[PDB]
Amino acid sequence: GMLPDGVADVLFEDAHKQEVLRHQLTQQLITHGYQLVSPPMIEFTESLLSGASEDLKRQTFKIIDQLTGRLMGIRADITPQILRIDAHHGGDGIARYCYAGDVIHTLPSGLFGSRTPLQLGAEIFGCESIAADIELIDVLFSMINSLDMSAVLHVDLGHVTIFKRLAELAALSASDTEQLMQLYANKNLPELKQVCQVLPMGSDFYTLARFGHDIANLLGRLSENAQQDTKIVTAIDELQRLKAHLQVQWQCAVSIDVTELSGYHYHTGIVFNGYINSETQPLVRGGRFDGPRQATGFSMDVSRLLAHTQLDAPFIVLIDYDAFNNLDSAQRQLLLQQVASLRQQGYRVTMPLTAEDMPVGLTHRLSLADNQWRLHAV
Amino acid sequence: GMLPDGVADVLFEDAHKQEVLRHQLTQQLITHGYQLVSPPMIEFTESLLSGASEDLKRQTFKIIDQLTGRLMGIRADITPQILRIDAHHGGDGIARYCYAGDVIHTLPSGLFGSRTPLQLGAEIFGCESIAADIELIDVLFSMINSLDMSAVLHVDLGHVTIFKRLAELAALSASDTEQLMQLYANKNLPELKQVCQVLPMGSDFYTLARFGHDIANLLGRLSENAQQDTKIVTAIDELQRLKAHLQVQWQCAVSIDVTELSGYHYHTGIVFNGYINSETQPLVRGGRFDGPRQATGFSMDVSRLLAHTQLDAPFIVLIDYDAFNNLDSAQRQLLLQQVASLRQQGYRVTMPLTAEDMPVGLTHRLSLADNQWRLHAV
Amino acid sequence: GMLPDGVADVLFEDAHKQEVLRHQLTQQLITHGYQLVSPPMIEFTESLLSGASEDLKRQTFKIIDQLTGRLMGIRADITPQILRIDAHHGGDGIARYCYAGDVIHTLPSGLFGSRTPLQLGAEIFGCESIAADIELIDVLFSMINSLDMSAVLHVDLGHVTIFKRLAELAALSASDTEQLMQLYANKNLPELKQVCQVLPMGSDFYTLARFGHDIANLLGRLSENAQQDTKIVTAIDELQRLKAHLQVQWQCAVSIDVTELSGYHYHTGIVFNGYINSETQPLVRGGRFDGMPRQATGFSMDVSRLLAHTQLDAPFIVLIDYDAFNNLDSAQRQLLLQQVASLRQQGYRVTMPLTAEDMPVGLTHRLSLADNQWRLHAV
Amino acid sequence: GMLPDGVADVLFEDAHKQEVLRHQLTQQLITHGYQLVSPPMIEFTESLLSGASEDLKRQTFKIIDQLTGRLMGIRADITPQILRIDAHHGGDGIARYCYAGDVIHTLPSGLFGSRTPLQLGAEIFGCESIAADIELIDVLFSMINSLDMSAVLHVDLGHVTIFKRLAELAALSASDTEQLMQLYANKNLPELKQVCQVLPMGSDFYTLARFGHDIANLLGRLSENAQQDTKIVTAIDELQRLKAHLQVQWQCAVSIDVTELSGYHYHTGIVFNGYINSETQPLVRGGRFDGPRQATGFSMDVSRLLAHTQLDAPFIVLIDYDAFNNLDSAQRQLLLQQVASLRQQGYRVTMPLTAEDMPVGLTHRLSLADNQWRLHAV
Amino acid sequence: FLGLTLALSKGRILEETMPLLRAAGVELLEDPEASRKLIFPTSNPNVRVLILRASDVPTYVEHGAADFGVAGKDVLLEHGANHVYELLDLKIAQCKLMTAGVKDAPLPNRRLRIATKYVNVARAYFASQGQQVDVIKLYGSMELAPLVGLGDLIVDVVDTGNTLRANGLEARDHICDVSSRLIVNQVSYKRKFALLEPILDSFKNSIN
Amino acid sequence: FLGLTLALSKGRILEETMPLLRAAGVELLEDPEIFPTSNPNVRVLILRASDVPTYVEHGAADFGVAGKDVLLEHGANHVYELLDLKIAQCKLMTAGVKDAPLPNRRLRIATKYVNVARAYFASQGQQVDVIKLYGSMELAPLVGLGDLIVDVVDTGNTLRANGLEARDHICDVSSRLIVNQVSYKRKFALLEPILDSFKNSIN
Ligand SMILES: O=P(O)(O)OC[C@H]1O[C@H](OP(=O)(O)OP(=O)(O)O)[C@H](O)[C@@H]1O
Ligand SMILES: O=P(O)(O)OC[C@H]1O[C@H](OP(=O)(O)OP(=O)(O)O)[C@H](O)[C@@H]1O
Ligand SMILES: N[C@@H](Cc1c[nH]c[nH+]1)C(=O)O
Ligand SMILES: N[C@@H](Cc1c[nH]c[nH+]1)C(=O)O
Ligand SMILES: N[C@@H](Cc1c[nH]c[nH+]1)C(=O)O
Ligand SMILES: N[C@@H](Cc1c[nH]c[nH+]1)C(=O)O
Repeated sequence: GMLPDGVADVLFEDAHKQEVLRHQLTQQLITHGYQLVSPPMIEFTESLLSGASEDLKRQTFKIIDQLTGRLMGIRADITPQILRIDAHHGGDGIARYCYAGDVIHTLPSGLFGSRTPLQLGAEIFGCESIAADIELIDVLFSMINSLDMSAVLHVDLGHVTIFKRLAELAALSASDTEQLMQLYANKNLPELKQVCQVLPMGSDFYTLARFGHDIANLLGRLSENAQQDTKIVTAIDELQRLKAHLQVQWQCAVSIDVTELSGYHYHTGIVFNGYINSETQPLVRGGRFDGPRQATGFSMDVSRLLAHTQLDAPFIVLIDYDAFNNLDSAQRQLLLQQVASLRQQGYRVTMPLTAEDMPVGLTHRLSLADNQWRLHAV
Repeated sequence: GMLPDGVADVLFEDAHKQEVLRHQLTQQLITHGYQLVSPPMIEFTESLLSGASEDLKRQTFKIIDQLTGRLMGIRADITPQILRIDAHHGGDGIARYCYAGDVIHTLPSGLFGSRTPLQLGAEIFGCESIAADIELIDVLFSMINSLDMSAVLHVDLGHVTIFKRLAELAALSASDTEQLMQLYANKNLPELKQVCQVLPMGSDFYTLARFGHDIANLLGRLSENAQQDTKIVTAIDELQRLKAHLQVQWQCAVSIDVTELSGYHYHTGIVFNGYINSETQPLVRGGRFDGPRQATGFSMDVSRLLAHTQLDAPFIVLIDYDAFNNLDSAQRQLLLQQVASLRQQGYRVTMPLTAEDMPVGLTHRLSLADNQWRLHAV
Repeated sequence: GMLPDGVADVLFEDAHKQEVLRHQLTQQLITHGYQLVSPPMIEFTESLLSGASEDLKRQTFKIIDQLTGRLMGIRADITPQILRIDAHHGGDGIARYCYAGDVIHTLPSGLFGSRTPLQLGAEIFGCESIAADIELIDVLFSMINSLDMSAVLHVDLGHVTIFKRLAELAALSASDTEQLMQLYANKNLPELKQVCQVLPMGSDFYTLARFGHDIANLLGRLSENAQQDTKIVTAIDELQRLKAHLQVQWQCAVSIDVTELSGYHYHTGIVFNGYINSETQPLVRGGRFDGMPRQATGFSMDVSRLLAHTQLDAPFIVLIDYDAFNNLDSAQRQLLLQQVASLRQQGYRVTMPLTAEDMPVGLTHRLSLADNQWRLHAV
Repeated sequence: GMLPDGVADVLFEDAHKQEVLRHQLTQQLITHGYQLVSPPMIEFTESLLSGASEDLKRQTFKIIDQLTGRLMGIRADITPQILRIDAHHGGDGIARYCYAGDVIHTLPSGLFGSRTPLQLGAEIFGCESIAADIELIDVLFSMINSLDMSAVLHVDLGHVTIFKRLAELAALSASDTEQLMQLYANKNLPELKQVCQVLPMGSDFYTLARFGHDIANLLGRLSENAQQDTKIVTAIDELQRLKAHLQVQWQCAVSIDVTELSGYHYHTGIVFNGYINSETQPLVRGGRFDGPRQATGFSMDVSRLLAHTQLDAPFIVLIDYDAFNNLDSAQRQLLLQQVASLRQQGYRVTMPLTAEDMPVGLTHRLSLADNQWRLHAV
Repeated sequence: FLGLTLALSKGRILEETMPLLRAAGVELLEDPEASRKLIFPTSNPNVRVLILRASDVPTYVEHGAADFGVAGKDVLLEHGANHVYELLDLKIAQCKLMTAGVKDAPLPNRRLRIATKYVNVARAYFASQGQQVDVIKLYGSMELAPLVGLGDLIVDVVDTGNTLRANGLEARDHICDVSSRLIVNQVSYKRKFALLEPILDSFKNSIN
Repeated sequence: FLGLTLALSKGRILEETMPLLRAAGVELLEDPEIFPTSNPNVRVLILRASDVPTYVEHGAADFGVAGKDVLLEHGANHVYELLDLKIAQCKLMTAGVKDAPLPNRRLRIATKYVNVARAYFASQGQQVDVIKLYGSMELAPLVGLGDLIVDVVDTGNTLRANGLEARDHICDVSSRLIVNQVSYKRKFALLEPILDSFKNSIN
């Protein structure tokens, strides 16, 4: 019957495509030195939601473990599981992880969004350098480029460090922070200009909204206390390094938004959002977080790639029923070797049960003509 | 960070192996003319558990759709989803489907069983002939043989039709059926002999447990009322046909048990259980079902193959940190092309972030000697 | 069929007794100025377990609210619900609450203990004075005395403040605290004397175990650093005030144990445990819990533990003779029903029979017609 | 401190009222020869749900016994527990039981229904006679009348025997029964007339819905096959007997609905629903049920009486703080004796801790004037 | 090792099983009682024997560490034999599971305290008699339990009743009849039936 | 009977306890291999080691001698562990087949000490499958019932003789004096003389 909103079958060629994408992309990440981990769909909430935002807790379906009586959750995000795994196996040095798995959300994220994304991603633990953030961009764009997509990925760079340092230096109240984050999120430039004229370093908070996009000149527009702050200068330098690397190395159109606080609230520095064409929900979400242990990574919904990737039309082959049943044992063996050869080459060959047995989307018949088996387009 | 009983991470090389197995086996089934379908982890219980035994209902975690207030379930089994899909897309003709997906069980099935198997399987819909049951055996053994395992698959054949016809002909109560199914499941021959001396056709129910294994002579041991039943004679003939096919075609040791009713109670005929070595929980479960459409198929936990499959040792390459950083732009570009070539060949190459950046299980260094980059075993 | 361990039917006269005890004791608390509240069996865990020990969290069965998908619990303790209620209704002044309700525990506390106690209790919110702790003892002993029990309640006074101040002043590690609490709990005096000879203020920790019972002289046995601590001197003074009040006012045998840290870990000061005869599990548990600040002290008891120690007068179970009643005219029937109504008002259990064989359980009297008159007749 | 929907505190005077009602009503039932039993909140599902409808199973929260690993339930209904108790203690003769206890429902029953009713009820076991059904009505109305409520109880009589005999005689399918029960529950007369024109004895099933209210003439409207069924004629005669008894003895407005099957599906005969004023959810639910043992009884949510019952205003007394503290020991002892006397008479007396210690809803002060303690309205 | 592993209880079970084995072509190559060995070879090089505590036989068999074993219905009922096949009543080491109390002492009126090895059997029996009991798990000798008032009754295995009478106890209720049974691992029965069938027939022949 | 009932384990515990008892004025009047003693206040029960905590916690015995191994496995919540007697010393350890390597699955542990096993592997952040054994555990790894065993180890001779070797040290084991909570409160006057004689005997 009917399925729940944001829950869909992936059927037939879409299912084949998804399976190929999942596998190609996982192998790419493995060859870039990322260790594949496959953590379970369910854990105890103690481990699954250990240091989680209320948004991640609310996106996680809860169930009761009938062995212990304790609460478990269906994972809504794998990154926290990589954190648990890294804590046990990773050590103090640099560690790389990749993953592909189903995750479930209680509610859809955007208008008619999926609640069952196939989350695929990479994490680097144990490196402070912006170099780790640059390696992930390299890996991601290596993957995107291999898909030979028609659509183009627009990347949006943010940095939460910038606003957080301004909030600390200007000694903003708990509520004043909330009012600025709301005004930033709705790009209300007029009502921001009013609020900012009464706030300490208020001109700096207005500068973020008006001139944040122009990262080349942003530092030279900030107040002296801000302009000298090491964590702000580093932050703006990290954005310039990534922006440059993305344009030069990867021919990627980058836009900067230092007022972006959208994504999982465990983000602690640089943030990247990859948008495909003019789609409202980003395909790729990534940025810095904390295991203290340094961490940066990205995730994407493989299922969002389906509509933008194509595979070669498949060869769907039906062996003629009557001809096959007319064969001696030695002649049957000879055909099966030929059929095995075709399957190895990726041909979809159906050995029929009846004269009417018809594979869906038939392209070719394997027919016997002059003591020989050949493909024949229908 | 302890996990619930029957829930384990699949990590590192095991995760790589699982990913390769999932993909090889899925592609095999696709090339045998099975349509890949990827149904969601969650549906409404109305569709997910439509015509399900208490056993399948009890294994399914329940969760609340906050959009409608209605009950959903985390699937414990994909076969019912293939049924839903086939009902809409399949038509009246023969249809083949394959699938690979995570399923969750509330309780483990056997001693120290998983609650998070990676269920992989095939279904044939729309063929009454034992020929469809024989194709699936052929496809399954094609798959098992391709894995080049040391371990060997013992096949157990059953047939639920036999007991169900005896239950109808002897007009057994709801509770008497339960007491016999409990006794059959522990093959308690003494306590069964006592119970059977007071039941109508009771000797026939005892005959199943004592002499079910000897399928060649089983019919000649049943009551005249039973021997006259066409559905019982067909059932015993189907077991003989499959037993013969498995020994002749596949050199497979087959054991018969006509009292096997421990598989999912949506089974309506022949049942197959594949055991790997001396492991209590079967690797493969299959049989006929009918939730007005003919259907037969099998499922296996891909994760149970891990301990019995091996891959070639991987090539894990680290580029020398100091040498790479000594390169001009043109020299760096030249290396990245060489590194891209290695990854395409399946080499796992780490571009290092620091002098200490060490990949796990390092096999080779890519080192610069006399303006040239070559592999060196450590 | 069979019931789960620590789950029992309360049947027949035990059920009647339990019902009378629940009601008498609830009315007593109401007349002492405690407001009766009846909070539900189930809440969201957010409110039910708000500031709870891992022991209270582990004793609480969890269930899923199918309206929201959110976690709920079957309450294992009502006190946290009184806290929620007080937070909304109580205001800043003094507020008194009483309650009687079923609570469920996941595991039993003692050998073959109940998992389904009928928790009855009182809480005073908004008073710092030891006077509030003294009022609760007065109310409790008012209740215990009204039951006319043969068994006697032994009261054990503790104070968590004493050990916690010694732990802070001697700057004990997290693990050293655990080793001392384990040794205290098993009264291992030898292995404690060894551990204490190497600890800072170690002699004070040994003094608690050896000489804690003698509260009159405890202060004069402690180190100068300890004796100077106001929170320790207050604590030992609170024990002396309650010990005196219990012996003088209530003729109660009091024992002091300043190593008792065994109740719900939300306790923040004075603790009382009432033991009935020589029973291992206490009947009454009470103490301070300033911490949601709002001041709070109260007690709870399992009403079901009173059953074995309380008696009611044998009941009057009356059966009207079937044959005689059916021989009556309408006016004669009406006359009997008025007499039967009178008996029921007086608490007689009268069965108007459906058949000649209709027999009430434990029949004491027949209402029989003899010389055109209805009288009770012992069987 | 928000609560789940259908969960409410009963606070202060409402809690006092509820406690008085619970006790008055329990004592009434005890004096009418009903044995008080207090079964636990939790049992194993094996005993709690032994022979239960899907509706009772769905209303029962499940929890895990950590001692055995087995499933338990929080009772949603006490009647099944009385059945278990009666089975062991009751014997073959007549047995009466009463109970008051909290029960928990997973979902609310109707529009803004409680999930935590205080279920109070009586059961008669071991009598076939309609006389037992008449005693319970007499006991119930004795209880209702004792409450001196302004609101009035409307009684709805049904009989499940009537529909169940028609279902057996017309040999209805499992699904046809479901479609009729759904249509009956919303008294959809048009869509029922359509369904009934194709069903065997379909006109009889339509007659129930259209002319069920007119019990005097219902028999003369049924098919000859139906009219000759003794169990149907008895059923319609039992409704007439109870309808008459309720109007004559109790001056009660009775409405009949022979299609009311919305109570718990363990009902085997007569069913009673008591509605208070124009409230959608009935206050009282009762009917016949079966073990080979006769049983009839009723239950009510004591909490639903609160809004319709009143108690005498309470006397809330505060002893003057300053005066009491001015007393010698002998004078204090003298006051406590006077205070003890007041409490025995049901006065609510607060011995104050401070000068500001104010009982809620203070009515009187106990004040010292000329070496004497007297009450004074404030 | 590719053949059958037979799990045997030491003592009464072992001595009464040797004749059935001998007839099936399986002789032990020495006397276990005077050996520091737990894996024993036999004259049939397919079959080897494990000497276990009686309570561990179902465990070894259900997990497939042994392919088949001999254990009393008492141990099987207590353990739960859901994961093995009880193929044969061997009619050796016959006794009964019974309740037992102090001689001539009557049942007290309070909640019955039962002290026993057979905790699950105890709960099951008293459930079926509509009696609610407190059960205390004992690993060792149970005859002491009623004499120091640990339990009101014990549940134990009883043959003549001599061990009870000698300790001042007496048998009360008959729970069920006990005999040693041949149990088989479910997988071993399916995979190694060719190796088993000859020995099962020789056991079937030895009894009838 | 109004005096003290002493619960004793047969074997190693019994032989090493007789000297402590003799010094406390308690000699058994015969060799066990319910017993009166020379002190007519004290009588002795000879039990399986695993039943001593059970008899003591339920008050059928007033006090007993059991190894920390049995007390840790059973849970000693309901009794008082008054004295480490420093007799019948050994260690709880994990043990496996000599030189055999860890499998890649969840480790399967075969042991009497099921709760000790779970506790230890919990504390090492490891998840294990545990199989309960009542009898001799040395056989379990050799027929692949478990990967490791948890058992009591003194010299290690029993392990080495069966082709096993000790891996991890879980904790140290000594026989302890446990006392019923009620017996400690009600019969302290009868106990104190024997507790002091036991306290004295360990010097
Ligand atoms: O009814 P009776 O004739 O008195 O014999 C029955 C007793 O025989 C067994 O003792 P044993 O210690 O020999 O058994 P086990 O060592 O094999 O456990 C068992 O423990 C019974 O108590
Ligand atoms: O000296 P080791 O080689 O380290 O072995 C010492 C043995 O002592 C224990 O049993 P013991 O026979 O002492 O007592 P029990 O029979 O009561 O278990 C334990 O089972 C060890 O195997
Ligand atoms: N897991 C994040 C992306 C991420 C991975 N690492 C850091 N950020 C998401 O789904 O949005
Ligand atoms: N899904 C079944 C196997 C099956 C597929 N089709 C029919 N039977 C199982 O996992 O047990
Ligand atoms: N609720 C606590 C007693 C208490 C009430 N208030 C303070 N303490 C208990 O169950 O032990
Ligand atoms: N327990 C039923 C009413 C009832 C009692 N006895 C028979 N019917 C209910 O609450 O709906």
